[PDB]
Amino acid sequence: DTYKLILNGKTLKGETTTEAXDAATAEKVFKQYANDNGVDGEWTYDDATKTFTVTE
Repeated sequence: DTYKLILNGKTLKGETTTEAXDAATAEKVFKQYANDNGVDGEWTYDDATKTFTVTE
């Protein structure tokens, strides 16, 4: 399935998507993406919309 990431850092805002097996693998990929763009963040997930949000 396609999972979505919502970036809601203090300055880093945006959305991006990735394909995954399960949600946990998508989370690991998204966390690396966020890290490479300056956000280490508080992570939440809405399974109904297959959407992760990372907040600072």
